[PDB]
Amino acid sequence: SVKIVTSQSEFDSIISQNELVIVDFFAEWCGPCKRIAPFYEECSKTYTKMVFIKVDVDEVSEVTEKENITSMPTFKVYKNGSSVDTLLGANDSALKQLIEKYAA
Repeated sequence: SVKIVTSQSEFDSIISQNELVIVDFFAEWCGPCKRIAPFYEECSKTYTKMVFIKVDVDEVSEVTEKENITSMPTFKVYKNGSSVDTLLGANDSALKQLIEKYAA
């Protein structure tokens, strides 16, 4: 069950209240989020060791600046409340290896 956080501190909170956290920084006017969600769902039930959340850039622009988000869609995994890895382009297979690497 991918988690959607609508707060800036709540976003950062999720990052710090867990060892490893994976977030899909995305936009609502994009299609990949919808196309990447189906695979993301599978990843969420096996990779449950890793916490999955969703943070939009429009609701909390401050979040974008906090993580220096330049490209999109971007998938980043956070360790000890810090950025640990980045994945460009919402790809089921690409995230598969990225999510599997730290989560699997």
